[PDB]
Parts: sequence; structure tokens; C-alpha cells
Amino acid sequence: SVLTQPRSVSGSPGQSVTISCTGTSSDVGAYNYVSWYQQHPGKAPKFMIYDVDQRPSGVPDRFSGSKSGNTASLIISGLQAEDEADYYCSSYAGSYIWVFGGGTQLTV
Amino acid sequence: FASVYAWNRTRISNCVADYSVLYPFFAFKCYGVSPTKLNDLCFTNVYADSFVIKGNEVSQIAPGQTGNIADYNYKLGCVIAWNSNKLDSKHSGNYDYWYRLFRKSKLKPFERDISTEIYQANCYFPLQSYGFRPTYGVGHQPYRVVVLSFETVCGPKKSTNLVKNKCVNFNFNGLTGTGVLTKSNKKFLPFQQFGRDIVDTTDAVRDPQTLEILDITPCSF
Amino acid sequence: VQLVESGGSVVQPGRALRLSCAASGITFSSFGMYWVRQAPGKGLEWLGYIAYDGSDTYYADSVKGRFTISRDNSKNTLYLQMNSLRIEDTAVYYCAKDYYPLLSYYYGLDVWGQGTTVTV
Amino acid sequence: HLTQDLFLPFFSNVTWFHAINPVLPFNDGVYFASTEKSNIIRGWIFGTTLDSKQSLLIVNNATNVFIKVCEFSSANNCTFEYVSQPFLMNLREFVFKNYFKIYSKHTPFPQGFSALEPLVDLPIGINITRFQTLLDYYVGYLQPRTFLLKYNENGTITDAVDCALDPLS
Ligand SMILES: *[C@@H]1O[C@H](CO)[C@@H](O)[C@H](O)[C@H]1NC(C)=O
Ligand SMILES: *[C@@H]1O[C@H](CO)[C@@H](O)[C@H](O)[C@H]1NC(C)=O
Ligand SMILES: *[C@@H]1O[C@H](CO)[C@@H](O)[C@H](O)[C@H]1NC(C)=O
Ligand SMILES: *[C@@H]1O[C@H](CO)[C@@H](O)[C@H](O)[C@H]1NC(C)=O
Ligand SMILES: *[C@@H]1O[C@H](CO)[C@@H](O)[C@H](O)[C@H]1NC(C)=O
Repeated sequence: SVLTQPRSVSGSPGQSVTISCTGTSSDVGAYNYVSWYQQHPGKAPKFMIYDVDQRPSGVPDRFSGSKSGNTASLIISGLQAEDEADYYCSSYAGSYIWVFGGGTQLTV
Repeated sequence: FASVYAWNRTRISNCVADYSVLYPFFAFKCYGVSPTKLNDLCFTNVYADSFVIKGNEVSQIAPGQTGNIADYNYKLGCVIAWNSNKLDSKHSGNYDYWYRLFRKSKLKPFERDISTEIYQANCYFPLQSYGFRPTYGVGHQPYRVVVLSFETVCGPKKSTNLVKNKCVNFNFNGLTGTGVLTKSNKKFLPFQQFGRDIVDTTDAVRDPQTLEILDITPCSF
Repeated sequence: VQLVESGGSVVQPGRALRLSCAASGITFSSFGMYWVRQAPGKGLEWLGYIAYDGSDTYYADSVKGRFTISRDNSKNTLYLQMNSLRIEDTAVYYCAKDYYPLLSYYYGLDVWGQGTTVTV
Repeated sequence: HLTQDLFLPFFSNVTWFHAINPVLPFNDGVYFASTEKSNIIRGWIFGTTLDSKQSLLIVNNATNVFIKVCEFSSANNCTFEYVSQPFLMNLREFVFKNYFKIYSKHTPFPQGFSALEPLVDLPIGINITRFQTLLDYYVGYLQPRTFLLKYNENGTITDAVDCALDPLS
């Protein structure tokens, strides 16, 4: 029960790209608890976007997103060269159980 | 409307349960009673919990439901939610409504806990404000939420019209029978309910809604 | 609260391996714990979660009945007892700390460990 | 009409109390009168418990009449509470049956006939075994006797005959 995401997303410095993960109405379309994390190779993923449209302290405001229906999308504006990382999304599957997306690679 | 963390619970006792005054609603689904027969199917007492929650949390106020506010703010009669965009979405941003985010234990159904302390582990505030804005969407738009509790408060008694000079089947406040109703010249004392003949047969009655004495004559035979 | 995960080692399939991650300070008992695994060449997979009081335990269906997550309230340490590990059950295991304290389950992971690699 | 209920017997013996405060028995009913000038006797208290062990207190003020049924200065339980216009606001005749039925008829202890018209029946559902007036008050008692009530053309009782008074009646 892992939400499918594109294998890779193109991008360039000074521009904006959108990374989205899609599931079903059971989890994505039922609860508004979409969370996104940024993972660097050889290191644990770091949380950047939580609760669909909220970000934790210390995370740059460029990392945002929106959700509609059963599709959750993360929008990054003004991406830099160092922001290229493997992004994965999370959603509440219910019964105190969470699931994570396949993982979308962000390019620069 | 009070915050979801500390809702305003109003009990109903010795009430005429006329629900036709209340019934555009965002959602209206009650369990354990007929939605169209709330007057007939009554209970002993009713408690109404009033709170303000976001549109995205409207589905969380239900029996057996889960969520950030379902398990920590309000746990679940009737679940009534209505739009309050023009009433609660202040232009400068309304932060009067506050919702609990973390709790030591899961909240019991129909149980509310009001606290303003800061949890120390490094400081975390369990209660967070809901920033409703006029530019927010349907999910982020404010909505007035009323939660009813089902547990002596019944609907008003039904009444029909008055027909005179025709053989009717009347029922005057429990005094039943058949006869022809007409205006009577009898002058009841202001504490009497009906009249009797020399043979202990009903000859008149006072209308409970008009305070007029109506002669009763049997239908012809 | 930095998390240091150890115990990763190579074992034959069908063996039982325990993954333990140690927290920094005494704040482990003040927040929940979660387990996440990362298979090579794939994304992150959620393994389970533990309540702040250590009573409420939840895990995914794919890890139901085989992986057990335990925490020590006095030593601020947690354990992940994986039983009947298969050949395909080779992944990097890391521990995640809940963003909000007590029992919330409505927030992301604030602190993540280094990660322990398990191979079979 | 020939009725059989609790009535005060004709030419009975009604006690006369002038006070310048005993607790009287209740039996099956009580006929009460008070021809006092000014306002002195303006209340009643009913209850076998007459303590915290319920009792009914009826207090009449100039503005209104306050009826309360608690376990009394102790406002405990209070399963019933009702207010209405004043009873005692001449001669102030009263009858207290027991649903605590109260009758009354105000008139200028002479000889004559005047009927009592009900005021209020309240379902206290409590035991009433004694009462005491709280301030020229008489206290009769009702007994299960048969009367021959006469109704005029307008529905008002104009006369009555006690069937167990003398052979002629
Ligand atoms: C009953 O209510 C109607 C209006 O609903 C009014 O006209 C009428 O006077 C009322 N009667 C009494 C006895 O209160
Ligand atoms: C009332 O009491 C007096 C004094 O004892 C007695 O003589 C009289 O017969 C009584 N009247 C009755 C019982 O009607
Ligand atoms: C009130 O009275 C009822 C009976 O009428 C009794 O059962 C109940 O215990 C009483 N309650 C109190 C608080 O005295
Ligand atoms: C009244 O007294 C009787 C005994 O005389 C007792 O059994 C009964 O419970 C009492 N009723 C009430 C309503 O207190
Ligand atoms: C009944 O009252 C009417 C006025 O309503 C009056 O004319 C008539 O005389 C009264 N009847 C009696 C017997 O007093």
C-alpha cells in the first residue's frame, strides 16, 4: 500500500518544479495528514513539509505543497543546486499506521 | 462558538423537541434516531456540544472516527456542521479557536479537558490556533460544529383543524368520541373542561386552543 | 535528541536479529518512537511505532507477527526484535522520533537516527 | 347531583385557634379559614418528616405565591417548584386534599353557603401526615361523606344536602 510517485523529476537552478505522489481515497483522500521528507544519499531523510501546508522550524520556506482529492503534491520554488535529493511523501493509512511513497528523485 | 479543545456543552431538559426550526448545512447525519422523525423518537435528556473546527476536520466528528481532533479534542446523537466563512474568517486572521495537537492519553468519548499549561519534556504547547482566513479554501474555511448527545424532551403534540356542523370524529385533549360540534350558549365556569347531561353523557366541551364551549350532538341514527 | 542506531550485522536467513537505537538525553520517554526501513534501490518503508508510555504498539501488516518493537523507559533506549528474517528482508533500519510529545500520531518525524544496515 | 367524596360534615366541630404555633394532624384532609385583618397568617408547611429526613412548604407573599417541595433552611433535592399569583392576597376559606389539591373562595365565620373553586393540583407524590401554619385560623377535617350538590343554570353550586346529618336530609 505504497503511493506511486514518478521515478524522477527534472529541474534547473532558478526555476520551480512540482513533485507529487498519488494514492487512493482510503488514505490520501480521507485524512489531511500528508507529510513530505527530503533524503540525501547515505543519510536519513529529513522532514521538510508536514500537514500538507506546514513546515517545521529550520526548514526554508521554499519547500511547500498542496493536496487535492487523492493526489498530494509538493511544490518547490527557487530550487538550488544543493536541493537535489530523493524526496518521499507520507500519508496516514489509518489504524495508527502510516505509509510512504515510492520516492521521487529531484534533479538540478 | 467555543474552541474544539474546550467545547460548550448545553444540556436539554423539559423541552419541546421541535426540530423543524433547524431542519444549507454542510453535513447533517445523526445515528440512533430517524432524521425525519426526531419529534416522535425522543429521549430523556439531550446535550449539545458547540465547537468551531476546520472544514478538513469535519469528517472526524463521528462515532468510531479518528484524527488529530477526533482522538484528542472531541471524541464521539447528531453531528451538525454549517459554514461560517462570513462569520469566523476574519480578514486580519482569526486565532480565537484553538485545537489540541498532542495529549498524554486518548480522550474518552463525550469527554473534554481544558488546560492552558505548556508541556515540558524542549517546550511544547498542546493547544494550537486555527488560522482561518478569507483567502482559505473550503477545507480551511471555518465551520460551526454542533454535536448532540442522546440519552422527557419530546416533540409538540400534533393538532388538526376544527370542523363544525358535520359528523366528525373528535378528540379534545383526550376526550374522544363522535358527534356534531356546534356553538353552544352554555356558560362554563373558567375552571371547567366539559359538560355532562342528566344521564352522565357528554353535552359540551371546551376547545383547548380557543377556550370556546362546543355543544356535542350525536350523529343521526 | 540525536539517535544512534547499532546492532546491524549479517546473518543467515530465518535467524532472529534485534535492532537497538539509543537516544540522546532523557527525552526518549517524553516522546514516541517509530521504526522505518530502507531497502537498497527503493524508498523508505514504515515498520512500526511505539507510544510515549510504551503501551500502545502499532506496526504494518507486512511486519505483523514477526517484528517486535520495545523501548526502555529508564535507559531511554529502544529495541526492534525481528524474527524469521528472510533473504529479501535486507535493508537499512533507522529510528524516528515523533515531532510532538506524548501520544499525538498526527505529525512527522523530527529526529532520525544514523541508520543500521542489515543484510542476509 | 349525588356525589361521594371527602367533605367537611355539616354542623361539625371545627377547632378555633387564635395566636398572639401547634402542629396539627392531617388525617385525610383539612378545611382552613382565616378571617384575620391585615396579613399575619400567610403560609403553610406540610410534611410528616418536618425535617431533613420530604416536606412541602407553601409561602404566600404580597407579590406572588412560592411553592417548594424540598427536604428542608436546607434547599435539598427539591423535586418540585412552582410559582403563581398569591392565594391569601375578609374570609379566606381553603381545602387541602392529597396530587395536592388546593381550593379557595374569598368572601367578606358567618352562616351561609359558598362553594370553593380549585386553584392547583401538583403531583408531589409524597406522604402528608401533619401540617402547621406559618405566620383567627380554624382547622376542620374532611371525611368520606355523601352530598347532594345542586347546580344552577350557570353551572355554579347553589346548595348542598348532607345525606347523613338527620333523617330528613
Ligand atoms: C393559543 O394560541 C393561539 C395562537 O397559536 C392563540 O390565538 C390563542 O389565544 C391561544 N389560546 C390560549 C388559551 O392560550
Ligand atoms: C361539639 O363538641 C361539643 C363539646 O364537647 C359537643 O357537645 C357537641 O355535641 C359537638 N358537636 C358535634 C359532635 O356535632
Ligand atoms: C431525592 O429524593 C428522592 C425521592 O424523591 C430520593 O430517591 C433521592 O435519593 C433524593 N436525593 C437526595 C440528593 O437527597
Ligand atoms: C408513606 O407511608 C407508608 C407507610 O405508612 C410507606 O410505606 C410509604 O412508602 C410512604 N410513601 C411515601 C411516598 O413516602
Ligand atoms: C347566568 O349568567 C347570565 C349572564 O351571563 C345571567 O343573565 C343569568 O341570570 C345567570 N343565571 C343565573 C341562574 O344566575
